[PDB]
Amino acid sequence: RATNAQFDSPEILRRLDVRLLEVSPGDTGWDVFSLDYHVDGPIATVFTRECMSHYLRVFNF
Amino acid sequence: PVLSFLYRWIYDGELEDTYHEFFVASDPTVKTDRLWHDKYTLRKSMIPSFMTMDQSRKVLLIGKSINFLHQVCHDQTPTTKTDLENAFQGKIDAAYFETSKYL
Amino acid sequence: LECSWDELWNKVQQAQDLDHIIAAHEVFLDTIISRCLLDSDSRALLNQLRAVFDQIIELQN
Amino acid sequence: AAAAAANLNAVRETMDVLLEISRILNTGLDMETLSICVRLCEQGINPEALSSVIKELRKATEALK
Amino acid sequence: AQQERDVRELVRGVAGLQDEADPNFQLALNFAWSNFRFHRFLDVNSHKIEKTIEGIYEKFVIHSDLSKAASWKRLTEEFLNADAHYSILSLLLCLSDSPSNSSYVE
Repeated sequence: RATNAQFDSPEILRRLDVRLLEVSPGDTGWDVFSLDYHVDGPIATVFTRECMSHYLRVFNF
Repeated sequence: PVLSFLYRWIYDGELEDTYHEFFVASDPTVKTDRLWHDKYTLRKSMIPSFMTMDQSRKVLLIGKSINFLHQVCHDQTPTTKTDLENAFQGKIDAAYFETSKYL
Repeated sequence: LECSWDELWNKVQQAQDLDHIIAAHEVFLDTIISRCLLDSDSRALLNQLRAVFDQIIELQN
Repeated sequence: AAAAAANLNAVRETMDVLLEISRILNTGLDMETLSICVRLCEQGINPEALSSVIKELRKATEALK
Repeated sequence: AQQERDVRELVRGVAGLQDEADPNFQLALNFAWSNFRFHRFLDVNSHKIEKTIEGIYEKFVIHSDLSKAASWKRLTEEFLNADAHYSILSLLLCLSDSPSNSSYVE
């Protein structure tokens, strides 16, 4: 709501969610924090599971 | 009967053969979104000699897409309109244009 | 992230068919990994880039 | 004889393998300590208690050094 | 009987106290048994351990460490064929952990 991202369609704003990774031993949250954007429907035929894992590798860098 | 197997697979989207005669072979139990990736295999043994491979590809490309429109898109408003005297390449490109653009 | 997006956008928008939208999208996804340093061949270039990313927070300490 | 020598090979393999799993994690164990821990959990012991035992034996070895 | 000797050997091995006539040995041993008997944890959940093993494999295939991924899968699949298993895995997992480093040792 603070940025201009709230001025969008409420669908795509709802679909983005914080993904927690699996919890590491002694570390900080800056090494384990990533967005997931989750997709459910006929759009998943284009955005398959292979796409979101490679997007998460991009967000990793 | 080969052309009658061809006339319902492409216009309405029906693959009914208990004995494996039509070259498209539905794999069942693909109720999930692997309808585009699985569930339709171009069996090469039941392609007749008067169809080349590219015609046998496009007939599967239309017949999956109308079934994709019914099963995943949930949009059931179809009725979607010498080898065999050179009308294969005529009607199939029209059915490819109408369905895939509507898809 | 940008000419790859420019490569993706014109190739997807012209197509009449859902199979060219899926196949050109993976090209956009695959060319990101190679132009970045996330590839299996450009990982050794990334491993040296880890040390400069180490030297930033090292200067911070 | 022979069946008493195959078991030593099959134990040495698994004890190399568990050390592999131990250092891909970066556990502080070595080859000597891991053979004690593996032996202990063969008989059936809560590893959540044994882990806390090691996690404070290594916490109390620092106050003495 | 063997359990008591195993805990003494554990104190000797981890803590580096090879003399049982050291008071520090007996203090470490008394602590070890008191921590053993302070039941405060849930029992090991085999399904959560399997999910963690699978996630370690996914982390290896994500980072393109293919030899380590194939190794990890082969070793965890071999070890999990003949309760106590998941106990060892959970033990090693929490024991220290937390570096993605070389470890071929193949």
